[PDB]
Amino acid sequence: DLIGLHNRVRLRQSDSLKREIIENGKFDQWFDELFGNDTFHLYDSFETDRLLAKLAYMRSGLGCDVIILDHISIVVSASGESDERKMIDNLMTKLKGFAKSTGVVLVVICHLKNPDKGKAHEEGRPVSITDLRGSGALRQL
Amino acid sequence: MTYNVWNFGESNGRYSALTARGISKETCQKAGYWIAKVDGVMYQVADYRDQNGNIVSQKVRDKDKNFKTTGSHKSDALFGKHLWNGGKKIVVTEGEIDMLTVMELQDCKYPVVSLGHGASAAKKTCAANYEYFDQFEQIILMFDMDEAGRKAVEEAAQVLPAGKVRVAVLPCKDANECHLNGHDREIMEQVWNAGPWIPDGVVSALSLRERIREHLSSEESVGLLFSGCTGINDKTLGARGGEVIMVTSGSGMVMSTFVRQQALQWGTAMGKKVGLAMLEESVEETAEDLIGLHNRVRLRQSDSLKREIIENGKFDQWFDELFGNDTFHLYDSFETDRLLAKLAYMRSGLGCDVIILDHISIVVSASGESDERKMIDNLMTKLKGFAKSTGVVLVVICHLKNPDKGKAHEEGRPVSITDLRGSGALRQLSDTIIALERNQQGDMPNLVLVRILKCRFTGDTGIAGYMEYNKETGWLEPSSYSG
Amino acid sequence: MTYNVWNFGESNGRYSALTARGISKETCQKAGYWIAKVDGVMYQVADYRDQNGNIVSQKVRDKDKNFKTTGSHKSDALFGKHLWNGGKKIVVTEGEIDMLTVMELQDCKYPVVSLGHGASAAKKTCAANYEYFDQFEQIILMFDMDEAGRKAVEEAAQVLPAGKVRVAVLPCKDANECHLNGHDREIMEQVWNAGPWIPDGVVSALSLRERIREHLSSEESVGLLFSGCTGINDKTLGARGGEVIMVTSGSGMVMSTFVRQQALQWGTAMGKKVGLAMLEESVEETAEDLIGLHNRVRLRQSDSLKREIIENGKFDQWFDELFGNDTFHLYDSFETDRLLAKLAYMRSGLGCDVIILDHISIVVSASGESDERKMIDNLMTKLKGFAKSTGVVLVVICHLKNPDKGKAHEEGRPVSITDLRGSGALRQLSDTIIALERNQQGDMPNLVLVRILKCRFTGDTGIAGYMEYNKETGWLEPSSYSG
Amino acid sequence: MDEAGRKAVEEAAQVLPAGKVRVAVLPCKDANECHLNGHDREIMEQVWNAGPWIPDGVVSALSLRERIREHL
Repeated sequence: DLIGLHNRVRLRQSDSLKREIIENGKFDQWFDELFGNDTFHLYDSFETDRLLAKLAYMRSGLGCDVIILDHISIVVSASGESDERKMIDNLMTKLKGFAKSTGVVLVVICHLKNPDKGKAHEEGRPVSITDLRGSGALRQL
Repeated sequence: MTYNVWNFGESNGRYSALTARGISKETCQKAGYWIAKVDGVMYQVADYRDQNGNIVSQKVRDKDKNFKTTGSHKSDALFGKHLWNGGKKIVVTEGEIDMLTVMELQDCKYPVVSLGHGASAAKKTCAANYEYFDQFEQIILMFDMDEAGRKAVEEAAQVLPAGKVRVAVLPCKDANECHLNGHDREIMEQVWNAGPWIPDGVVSALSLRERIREHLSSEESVGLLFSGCTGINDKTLGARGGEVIMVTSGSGMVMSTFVRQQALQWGTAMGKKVGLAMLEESVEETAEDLIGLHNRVRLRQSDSLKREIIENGKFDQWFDELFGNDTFHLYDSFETDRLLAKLAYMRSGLGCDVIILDHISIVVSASGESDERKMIDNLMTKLKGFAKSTGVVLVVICHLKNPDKGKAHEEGRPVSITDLRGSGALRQLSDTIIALERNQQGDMPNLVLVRILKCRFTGDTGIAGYMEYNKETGWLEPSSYSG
Repeated sequence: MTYNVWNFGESNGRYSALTARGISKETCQKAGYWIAKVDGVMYQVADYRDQNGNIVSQKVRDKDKNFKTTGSHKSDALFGKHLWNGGKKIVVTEGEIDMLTVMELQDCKYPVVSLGHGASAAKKTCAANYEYFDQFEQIILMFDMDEAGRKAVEEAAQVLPAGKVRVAVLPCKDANECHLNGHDREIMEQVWNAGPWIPDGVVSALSLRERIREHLSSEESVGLLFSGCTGINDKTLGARGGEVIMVTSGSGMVMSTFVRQQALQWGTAMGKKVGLAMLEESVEETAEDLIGLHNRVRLRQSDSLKREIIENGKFDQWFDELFGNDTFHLYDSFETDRLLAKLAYMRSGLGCDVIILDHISIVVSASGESDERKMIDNLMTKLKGFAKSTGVVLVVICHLKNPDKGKAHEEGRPVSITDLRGSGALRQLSDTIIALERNQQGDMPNLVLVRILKCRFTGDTGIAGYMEYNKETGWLEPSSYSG
Repeated sequence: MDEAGRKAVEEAAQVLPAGKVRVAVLPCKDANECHLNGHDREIMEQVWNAGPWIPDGVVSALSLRERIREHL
């Protein structure tokens, strides 16, 4: 998705182009082009504590200055515990800690609960901080 | 009250050399490893003090391998801790004796502390001490060289500060087993400049070239086209591997057909090996339903025809015809972990590229646990893992809770993701959600609608086409329909 | 320190042919099976080397059946391992001699190694070696042909890579027992291709041909047709043996009639022998209720008619008429286990093919135990077992918990599987769920609806038709009705 | 074919499998007392086609005629 985006082409979304650049050398070319400045690094998956630790070593070990964490909604692993309402907050803090404690820029993606009120999300309906998910931690931290 | 801290002298204390361990007398003396003897028997006492110098607790030993713990052994106990406040490097060993060891080999000039409850409480004891350990430039975990000892290292570093942790790697069980005639110099080569590792999941982009190339060829934009309603395809662009497609709907047997139908076409039209875990029905049953479906005849649902094809050879013929390309394989039943494992070997061993799991609603076996609400989620993730981790296409059928609101499911009532079962894991972890609605008491009681409820890869969602049940052949045929 | 590796020459070593085993001299020579003789007696020495070539350990034998193990025999030892690094297929045998054997036949063509501690340590030694073994396309396990030897295979494959393992099947205890005059060609036919396995529940379709055929003939589509509402039939295709039909509904005596009615027509129209456990009422009572129902007259419910037919001989006449075909049999009462047993002897002894169990809500006798919530389930299963285990059709009646939500049962209120009693067993274990609704204060107080709440065999569910109570004849008559 | 011997049958069939058990009924104490000059053919008529049961609560309908009449 990155490579494609960097090359203004919808790469995964196209059987033909994939084949094309694999063969015509452009892949290995584009790939070097974008990536060969040891500047992008990814956590690759399959806990909260466990994640936070990985993220930290990104910061501390490889020393990146932005960490993008796509999609907080996914807590994951330590199961015997109630409301994601509550837990979302607990993580939220460790994060803000991580952030301020180490000066890394932490972008955090987060998805919206769904109204119950008339017009949906694809109906444009604007969003407020009330409109907010969680139970206050993000709305704050 | 709690066990009194053992007074030196009160108990007949001597700072004697541990001849059994190659720890000098002068060494035991610095870390506070003294040898008492109370009421007759001679005990080995380890003096745990806080950073302030005061003895807060004792770990006492007798010959035969017993213990007795004095004072208040707080969750942050580190044996040796009081000796060092700062430094360029601090070794942290599993037990007291191993601390005494590194403290030798180095002529007690550098820092070593040992875990307070060592072994298992690696995580707690460590994070309890973040600040204390951050006082040093690098933290060298020299733990046991075994199963639980490598684990200890892992849980430890997780809670320990930043890019400071480095793992010790010795030739034997522990740093003392080495000293006890072997390789002192091996321990040394680690205290200085040893392994620094902890990224077991961080992965620099550069180092993915190959994995990426081979992906790009292997897995397909238009991965596997849904059959019986271009639309499903138009909107979702197919079932790409590593995805988790989730088919849901009302009473839908319509649903169990739709899935079956797909199984069919991927396992025959397309080359793909389908694996099926049809948890509801037998393995023979589902096999029949396939055969019948493939032959556009309602096979199990007909006494006469069954007899007919058994005798007229058509059975053995049809069977070969459909099956004899080792392309369908079924989990056959009578736990969660246990199922997941079987499904894995279908992926990994027989190497099918779709696994269809009919009907998540059935969790099953490990009974002492509350809400299916929660557990449905727990499974959900293992599955998504399985999926992404192995690139198998995992279709997962799932049945709908029932409204409480006016019009039922057979009354057609459309479905939303709110309308969703679980308590979020499917509503999340699933990549494409295909729902099928059917108002079985109406204008077209055989007409069935298809909503795409979600589709990460494209996010083009909504009504996506119609099909019609042929009561007669058994198929979900494609249908003309709109406004 | 550990037992020194035995030097060839130091011990008077020769590579000689094992004439006792039909292993050639040239053979022993490649795998490193040499014959020393130290301090007088002549020992057989197996030379275990790592992949790098160095001799890491020795397994030495003396004639009488002893051993002596030199060097460090690590948990991952494979005798012969150092010979092969890669290949299309590697035989793995239990012991050294059997390796030597495979190493002989064919004119010797494929890799063979033997288990390091073989026998019992099959699991450990193997998983120790995943990477080594994955170096080959298929791993042929040629272990002992006995109790613990098949087990070894099993524990082995479990830990061995993916879909590569195949099990060897020889005519004798081991591959050498074959060689030693018998069937070299038998060993051969296995090394090439010898079958695959050890998924204990994954089952490729191809491998079901036979099981399917025999199914198709054995089991039977339109099993026993519900009477009084084609619909019940249309949707469920009847009551197939070994199923568990579950009739439920509100206050329904309507329910207790419907079941009774079925009992009636199965045990008369159809040939089938019905067995009844009507736990609510007496055995005499239910019998009257049948008789009357069969003669379309409300027998018990009428002083006058009772007297009438006792005297005018019609009783003894009706009675014969209905009963005298030894087709109905009833459990007559005044535990769970205890009941189940009786029900079984109905099935097994008198061999009836339907057992109707009126009204599960009554558990009864073994009192010291909590929730009927839980226990309802326990019985549920024994039942479904009985059912499927013996192929008897088990109708089970069951009464409904009462809403708390607005409209009651006699206010018609429809029922869902959520609406269900129990705590999951029935909501599960039951194959078809027929529910009957009746709004006894309304437009048609005698009109009763039938939901198919579930039906494994077809999954076609929902509203399935209507009947009407004849307060007069006592029957649930079929009725005209829809939108 | 005695007090404790019929009892044995009872306790036996209770623990034995399903609808398989059938009781043997001989003219004398045991199957040998029969053989020892008597009725070999009596033992035979049992080995083939003996009497099948124990059911202490199962009750075929036919066998209720009387109880029913008197009920009515």
